[PDB]
Amino acid sequence: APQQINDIVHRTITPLIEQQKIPGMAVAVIYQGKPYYFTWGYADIAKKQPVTQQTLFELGDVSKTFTGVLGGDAIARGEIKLSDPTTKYWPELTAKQWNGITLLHLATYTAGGLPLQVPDEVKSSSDLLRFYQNWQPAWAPGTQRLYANSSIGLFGALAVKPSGLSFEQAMQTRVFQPLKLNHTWINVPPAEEKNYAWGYREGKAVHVSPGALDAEAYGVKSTIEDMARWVQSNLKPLDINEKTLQQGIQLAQSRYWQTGDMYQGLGWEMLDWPVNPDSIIALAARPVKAITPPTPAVRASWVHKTGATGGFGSYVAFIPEKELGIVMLANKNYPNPARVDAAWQILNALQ
Repeated sequence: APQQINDIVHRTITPLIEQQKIPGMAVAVIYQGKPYYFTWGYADIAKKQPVTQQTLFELGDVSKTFTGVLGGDAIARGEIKLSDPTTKYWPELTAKQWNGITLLHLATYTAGGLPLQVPDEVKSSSDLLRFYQNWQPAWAPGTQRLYANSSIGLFGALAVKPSGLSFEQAMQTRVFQPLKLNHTWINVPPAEEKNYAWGYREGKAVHVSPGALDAEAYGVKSTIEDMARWVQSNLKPLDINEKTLQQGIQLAQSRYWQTGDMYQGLGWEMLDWPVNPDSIIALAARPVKAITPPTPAVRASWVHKTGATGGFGSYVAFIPEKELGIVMLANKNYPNPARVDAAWQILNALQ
């Protein structure tokens, strides 16, 4: 890579790895549209397997960007509308609190306080219906944002119903395959296990466990090369040939709600660029202001998403107007501020 990129990346990431005791890390910088890769350490400490450009990391919450784009593609296909009531796609959801809750509210965490986590005891389709029927909102819809897997997770499940495909099949056929993300998985096949890094939590090797709506909210695994391709696709959607997918990417970067200096998209979150770091813990309820109608994707934006699983920490950020982006994948869930600080240091140096 150009020495400037080599230097800012190494001078920023080496210290990060040391301070946070990260076992293994991969980084991709997209500069002027081209990807540059960097890897350090171990994918599997016990078996002494190094992190490579083919290593699979759990993306955690970054998976929501794929869910938001798949939803956008379904909107573009005319299969669903964000203005539709949740009950149009799940008629069995008869409890009264659901009146007025639309797919937009599920997708943007504004339904009225759906919880962060779907309880472990909820597994079957019947258990899930019971959970949502029993949930009591704290607030009216479209008034406060509370980040939640049970919210965008339900959005993903309902968004694919008209397609007649399972969520995984829809994601594979409509998003992964068209974009050539051939080493991106919701379920890691046996043939690919050799490349699946272990996550580390309190020194123990761990992988994410199965859970309801996991694929939709936090279950994608990918390589640094495929993630760089995902960032390229989101930086320049017009280069995408599939019409509804190009549109869906654009819809996911639209600004639907504002809380402070941040705007909520479908999966993606955005701030106006230029932006400094301090503007960029268990439950944070914030009032939201509707952007009526949503602002189409703004090129001069810091678009990003952080993600974690018990043993992994991920971060993705890009600035469309500058054709610049970064992906940071690690097999330890370390503090979010440290991720954002490093990403900003690298991208700010590059322009």
